[PDB]
Amino acid sequence: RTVAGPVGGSLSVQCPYEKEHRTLNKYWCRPPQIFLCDKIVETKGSAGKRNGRVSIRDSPANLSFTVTLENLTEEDAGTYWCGVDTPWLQDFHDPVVEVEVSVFPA
Amino acid sequence: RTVAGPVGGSLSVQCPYEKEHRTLNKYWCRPPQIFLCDKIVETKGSAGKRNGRVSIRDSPANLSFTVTLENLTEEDAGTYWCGVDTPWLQDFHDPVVEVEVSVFPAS
Amino acid sequence: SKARTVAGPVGGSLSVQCPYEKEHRTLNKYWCRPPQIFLCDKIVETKGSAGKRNGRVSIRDSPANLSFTVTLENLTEEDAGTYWCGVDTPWLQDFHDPVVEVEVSVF
Repeated sequence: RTVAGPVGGSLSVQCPYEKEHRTLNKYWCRPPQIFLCDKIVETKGSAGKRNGRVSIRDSPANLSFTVTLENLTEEDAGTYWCGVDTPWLQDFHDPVVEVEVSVFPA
Repeated sequence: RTVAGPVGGSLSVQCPYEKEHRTLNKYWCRPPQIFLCDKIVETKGSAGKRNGRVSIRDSPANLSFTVTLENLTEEDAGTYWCGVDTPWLQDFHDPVVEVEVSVFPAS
Repeated sequence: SKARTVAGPVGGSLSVQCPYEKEHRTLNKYWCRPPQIFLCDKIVETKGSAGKRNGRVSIRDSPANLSFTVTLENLTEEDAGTYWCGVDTPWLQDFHDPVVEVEVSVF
């Protein structure tokens, strides 16, 4: 998926998932070179739900979660994964929506 | 996931998988390293279902398979992979569930 | 594991429900205060030497519904506290993460 916002602006991405995933850890990360991606925020694991300009909120009742990036900078752009964390060692084998972030001039 | 048992005792470990994997070879292997992980037991592969004190049994109805260790020894402890042998290209290799096996004193 | 609080009145028959997943279906299901060291003292269990019924405690597995139930009769203040809705391999004493960590509160 592709999403775009202006520098200084904000963006949110909604990522859907299936009913059995309601209670699983939900996360946001860049695609890794190792099995585990470096989770920027997550709903249940140790990254925390908020880290600086990035936050994550799960809405099981709608079968989706939303990642929000505040005060965008050019560095925020790029490929990300929004994932639901399943038993697999590698996050690649989770249900993942790939999200491509663009950041344009304000 | 960690499963543990006493020296001389037994344990079994469950390894979940996806519906797509029901018909695939399942395995149990040590070291957790791609290519170097040697399959101790497999459900279809030539390692066989039982290799000494270890066996494997698949239950596609519960989307998991179970590895059993008997007569545990200290050397049985370590990190293992429960693996699904997927016959297609994967950028991060076969899907695996990582299991820490621990052995505690025999009571 | 998952966390559940189960509350009921003193002298009541308290019904603790412990859901689980498909991988746990065939496992022994148990009730116990969490382990002092490695393993807990199984109060009741569905597939073990402990028995499904002992004193005011009894257990019933409902694998079709991916849940088991522990019933506490004649609930007292001393019953409050932390417990494991535990799982292990039938007829043996191995360590698995419990499926539910239960807090019993008595009012």
